[PDB]
Amino acid sequence: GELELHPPAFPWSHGGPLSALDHSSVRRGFQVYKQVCSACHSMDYVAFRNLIGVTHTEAEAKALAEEVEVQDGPDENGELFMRPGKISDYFPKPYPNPEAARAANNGALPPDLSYIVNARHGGEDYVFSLLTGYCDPPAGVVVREGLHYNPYFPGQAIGMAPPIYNEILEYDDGTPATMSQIAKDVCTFLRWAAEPEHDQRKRMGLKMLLISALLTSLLYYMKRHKWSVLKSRKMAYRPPK
Amino acid sequence: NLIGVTHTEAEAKALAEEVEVQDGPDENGELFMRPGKISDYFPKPYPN
Amino acid sequence: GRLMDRIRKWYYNAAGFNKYGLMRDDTLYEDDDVKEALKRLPKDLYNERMFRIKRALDLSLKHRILPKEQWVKYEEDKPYLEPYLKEVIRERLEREAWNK
Amino acid sequence: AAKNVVTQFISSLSASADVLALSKIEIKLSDIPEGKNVAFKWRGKPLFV
Amino acid sequence: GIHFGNLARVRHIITYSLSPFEQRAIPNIFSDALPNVWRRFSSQVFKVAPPFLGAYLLYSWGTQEFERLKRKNPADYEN
Amino acid sequence: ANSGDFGGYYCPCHGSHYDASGRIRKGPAPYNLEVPTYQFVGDDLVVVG
Amino acid sequence: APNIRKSHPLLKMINNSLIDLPAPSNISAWWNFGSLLAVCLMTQILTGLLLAMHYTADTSLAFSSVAHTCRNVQYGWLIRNLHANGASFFFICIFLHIGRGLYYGSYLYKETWNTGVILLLTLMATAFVGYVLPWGQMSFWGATVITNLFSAIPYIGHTLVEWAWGGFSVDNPTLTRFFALHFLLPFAIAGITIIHLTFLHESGSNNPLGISSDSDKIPFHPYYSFKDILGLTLMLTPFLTLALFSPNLLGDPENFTPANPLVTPPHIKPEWYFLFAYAILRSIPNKLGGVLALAASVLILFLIPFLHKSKQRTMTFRPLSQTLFWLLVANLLILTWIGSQPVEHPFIIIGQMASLSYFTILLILFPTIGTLENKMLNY
Amino acid sequence: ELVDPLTTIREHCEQTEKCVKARERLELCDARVSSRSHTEEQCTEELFDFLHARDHCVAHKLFNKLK
Amino acid sequence: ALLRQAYSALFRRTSTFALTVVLGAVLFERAFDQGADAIFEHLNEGKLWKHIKHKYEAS
Ligand code: HEC
Ligand code: HEM
Ligand code: HEM
Ligand SMILES: COC(=O)CNC(=O)CCC/C=C\NC(=O)c1ccc(Cc2ccc(I)cc2)cc1
Ligand SMILES: CCCCCCCCO[C@@H]1O[C@H](CO)[C@@H](O)[C@H](O)[C@H]1O
Ligand SMILES: CCCCCCCCO[C@@H]1O[C@H](CO)[C@@H](O)[C@H](O)[C@H]1O
Ligand code: FES
Repeated sequence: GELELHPPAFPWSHGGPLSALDHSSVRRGFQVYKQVCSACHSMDYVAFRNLIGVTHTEAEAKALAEEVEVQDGPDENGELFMRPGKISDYFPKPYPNPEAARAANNGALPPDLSYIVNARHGGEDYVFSLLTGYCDPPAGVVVREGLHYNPYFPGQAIGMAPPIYNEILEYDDGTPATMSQIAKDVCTFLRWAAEPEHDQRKRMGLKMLLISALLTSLLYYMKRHKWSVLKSRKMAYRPPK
Repeated sequence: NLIGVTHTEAEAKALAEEVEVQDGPDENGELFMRPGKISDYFPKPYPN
Repeated sequence: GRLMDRIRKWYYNAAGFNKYGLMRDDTLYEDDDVKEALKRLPKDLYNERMFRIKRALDLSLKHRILPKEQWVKYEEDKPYLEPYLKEVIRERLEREAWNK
Repeated sequence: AAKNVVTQFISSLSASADVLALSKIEIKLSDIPEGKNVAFKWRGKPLFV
Repeated sequence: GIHFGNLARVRHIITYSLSPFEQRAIPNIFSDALPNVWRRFSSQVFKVAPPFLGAYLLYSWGTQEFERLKRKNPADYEN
Repeated sequence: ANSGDFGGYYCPCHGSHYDASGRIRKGPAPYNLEVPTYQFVGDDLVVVG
Repeated sequence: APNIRKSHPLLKMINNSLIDLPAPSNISAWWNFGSLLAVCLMTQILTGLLLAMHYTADTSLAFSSVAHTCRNVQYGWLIRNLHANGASFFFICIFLHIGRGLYYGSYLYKETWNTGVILLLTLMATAFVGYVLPWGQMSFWGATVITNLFSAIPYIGHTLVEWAWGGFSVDNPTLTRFFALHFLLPFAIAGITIIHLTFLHESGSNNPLGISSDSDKIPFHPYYSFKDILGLTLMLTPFLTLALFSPNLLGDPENFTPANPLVTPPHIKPEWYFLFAYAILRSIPNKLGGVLALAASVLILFLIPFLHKSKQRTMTFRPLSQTLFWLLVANLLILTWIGSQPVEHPFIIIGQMASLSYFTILLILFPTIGTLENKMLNY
Repeated sequence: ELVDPLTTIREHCEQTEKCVKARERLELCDARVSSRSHTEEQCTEELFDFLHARDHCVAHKLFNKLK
Repeated sequence: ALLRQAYSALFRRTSTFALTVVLGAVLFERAFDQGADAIFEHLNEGKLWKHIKHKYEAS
């Protein structure tokens, strides 16, 4: 398919060079990940402790992390045993290895979504449209059995079944679980998940621009000041005659 | 490592085939046992 | 013909080294021959070339040029070195071909 | 002396000894319908069937 | 390592300059500064811009011609 | 695989076009794809070594 | 005796090369890049160590260590950013530092120049290996294509590559030895930089007018030390602005996917500073040709000093050359762009042309315009 | 039963001229192609052109209504 | 005159010049930080965890 459809530019609440993530849309996005994506998509570089001070309280996270049984060990006999989760564990893999996942998704591998937002040309803009944009193949296009059409996805034959539909879950903050409202929140989460610093990164940026403005000017003075001597200088050639 | 030092190439192949090693995962993601190749290290008698 | 002559004049105003008060031969790159030539310059002609440059340099440092009325004019440009140089070169050419 | 110590050190860079034996492959021509291609993790680099 | 003194032979040149504290930070920003910032821009934009503009064009053409060759020509399907 | 002007292959790195025989047809590439010494065994099976 | 700034076998140096150093009273801002490049180097090395203190050169952990470094190390993330981009800012600076030299013919200071070239060559190589450490998809496929370049040489070809990879294909041994390389090379740059500068100090700096400057020189300090601290902050602003406000602008995202020796990505582009090369290698449709064209595309710098025909040193006074110079610059800008584009029409032909024109402006149009010019001054 | 501001505005936009103009071009492509077998043509292009104009529009408003 | 008093008791003695940049910077930091933090927490009202905090911080 020598041709491809590129996505548009939604005005994410945090798009601006001074705009922090929407720490609420993130808490939600998460829920969306935890209650929907975390059944096929791994999040290996994120962990429950990361949530603290960002979207959840310490107490919440503990409980959050305890809703899962992890594999620790060996014990004293040398047996691997299950145990409740601690804030120090990372988000659980839905499969034991890519070989497995593939087999449970028709040979297709649902990629870990930690850095996904930064690994696809378009970022949260693309991830949004893929989620929402699912539709019927136009005239003359036959999508292999097991694959669904999606104009936004390269090749238009995506192995991912449309993951969201109104009310598919229900936010605890009382928010209209419309398809997009979710896709907006989950895409917003992915961002945080992909570069948690984001906030502190832009805050510094500001500070930098401010010092950098002041300091650059202050030096434009001291450079000229000293140089003045050579710029104002005047010379004359006075031979003997 | 035995080859060229204490045993012939042939012998080692056989020697190493006297053991079943744990390779994998396969196509479904299951670990499966398979005969030993000269490239395996001597087997641990315990898992840890 | 009178083409190369109306061409040269253009190029001359084009290079624009006059804007700095520098004669044609003030801007010459100083290889070994030039160096030699410059040493043969009559006391004054040299002290004069000197000023012109130390003045041009002072300009380039200030980022300014000479007011229109002080620029060198294509026909008033004195080739004070060209002769001394062609001699150095002529001289050298000899030593070289003679060493065979 | 010099020639041998350089030789020595220089082959330190070339392939190791833990560079495997090779040759192994299981394939069901049936899993591949007509007109398609598939990648197999073979001896280091891909293998098209 | 000393270069100051052995440089060149200069004769009859007088120079006067003033302490920095006696003169201005940056003077005549308008009666002298800008009007020169311009001159420069003027004299040089005609040697520089040309080829740059020349590129710009070529870039757009190449790009526009490529995106054009991606579209489909009906004359292949009106049969 | 499944791209190019020769219904076979294409290498996006510097644009070499390979056909269904893996033979090099267009691009900077200079030699045809290496072929492994292999053999068939049954109805729908096959192995190399 | 007298002062302890000219007789101390150490202090004398910082004073003999950084304070009393005689400098043309008129060098511009295109002379600043010198220092910046230096500050650039020393700076990369710092972020570099800091980083190396958390990386782990081994295919099965390379990628993850870089992420852990970003996510778990205090300010780690920032520290990467500065390093990752410093590289660019570096290449940028070096690029002007080279153009500055071309325009004002600093290349007449042969030794000071040739070293420069070597320096470039090393920086180029250096960045190459660094880029592979994060073991991403590009990292890999880059490491796989670039090294493969030597396989163009006949006989010792295929064989030379083996050392490189340390195997029969890119794997761990490659990664780890690259990390060694990367850790080491910078220092070599810092070393040659010393020769570079040391050669320059026999002749003094060149200058915009292209004529003797003995007639008036000034102490590096405080004239240029101040001019430079400013220059540094004027360039530092954008570079920080990117690494703080748009970290990934210059960076390909495909490299956020762990290397897969089984799938070469569809949209493959090297980082910007290698595009022009890339374009040329892709312009000639022949393994060897492309390599050779490439090899010369940079190795040509060694010739610039013998392709000088003008009786004057700088272009300041040679409008013709000037236009040809800017034509060359732009010519380069294109080649880069072309590298950013896939192998298809019109691009292929455009690439092919631009290359021809690049090589031609350097090998024939400059020496030719240069001569002509002289005759128009009547020399 | 609630309404996803998306499908509501996806409607509204399909009215903009740009949309219809392309919407029609497709309608037509779809027709000639669906009613003919031993072809080659595909109505992807036409479709994109559509989705492109449509969604672009959706993009300007959608987020106003989302929380 | 402030500048004079300045030049006399500060910028003159190289010893006190320094002593100023120190006690000086100090204040600058303390102050600057506050501002930027404020200019920032303000441009992002109700989006920072510091703002959402009370909806779960059982207190
Ligand atoms: C039913 C398993 C399943 C669930 C649950 C699921 N996905 Fe996926 N997803 C997949 C599969 C399969 C692919 C791989 C598609 C391919 O490469 O053919 C995939 C791929 C992706 C991709 C893009 C891959 C690419 O190459 O562009 C993204 C982005 C993604 N999923 C996001 C999500 C989000 C967000 C959710 C949760 C709100 C979600 N998925 C839930 C199965 C699922
Ligand atoms: C790490 C590499 C390099 C560093 C840090 C470096 C640094 C410097 C410094 C400090 C200067 C003196 C100030 C100046 O003129 O800018 C200098 C001068 C010079 N460098 Fe480099 N350089 C590097 C690479 C190069 C390269 C790649 C070239 C070109 C092949 C080069 C050619 C020169 C020349 C010609 C000069 C003379 C300056 C003049 O014309 O007065 N340098 N360099
Ligand atoms: C010579 C100047 C240097 C240049 C031009 C440079 C450039 C780079 C490049 C291109 C990368 C890949 C960056 C990325 O992942 O996007 C990198 C990675 C790395 N470099 Fe350097 N580097 C330099 C010096 C060094 C030094 C001196 C060290 C320390 C010995 C170092 C340590 C590292 C480490 C740890 C990485 C891997 C982690 C990472 O990718 O962030 N580098 N460097
Ligand atoms: C910063 O590292 C990179 O950009 C490397 N990564 C890539 O190139 C990613 C894509 C890999 C595919 C093709 N690359 C090339 O054809 C390519 C060709 C020449 C060069 C310049 C270069 C040569 C030797 C040497 I030694 C160094 C450079 C660089 C890249
Ligand atoms: C009493 C000493 C306490 C030291 C605590 C170190 C914790 C660092 O706390 C820092 O505070 C900053 C506030 O501007 C945030 O922006 C940073 O993200 C955070 O890491
Ligand atoms: C000054 C002392 C120099 C020491 C030189 C000794 C060179 C070692 O010689 C080595 O001997 C081995 C055994 O046969 C061979 O296998 C190696 O190929 C050979 O390089
Ligand atoms: S490696 Fe395939 S085209 Fe170059």
